[PDB]
Amino acid sequence: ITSGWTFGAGPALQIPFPMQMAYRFNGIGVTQNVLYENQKLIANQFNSA
Amino acid sequence: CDVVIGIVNNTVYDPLQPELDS
Repeated sequence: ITSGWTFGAGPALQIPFPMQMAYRFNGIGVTQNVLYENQKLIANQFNSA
Repeated sequence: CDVVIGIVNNTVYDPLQPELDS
């Protein structure tokens, strides 16, 4: 939750959580801009789940 | 720019602009 996947291979590096989630979204072929304008809705759904 | 949180005010360089003057 603190450093994403960086610590898996070497020394951990701090990364903001929305920044990490942007990389996760981009990893499945979606432009990273989409996440920014839906952050509140995404957080609400995640909390409910 | 009214939706994203944390944006900043900075300039963007245009490489085409210096080529137009000539």
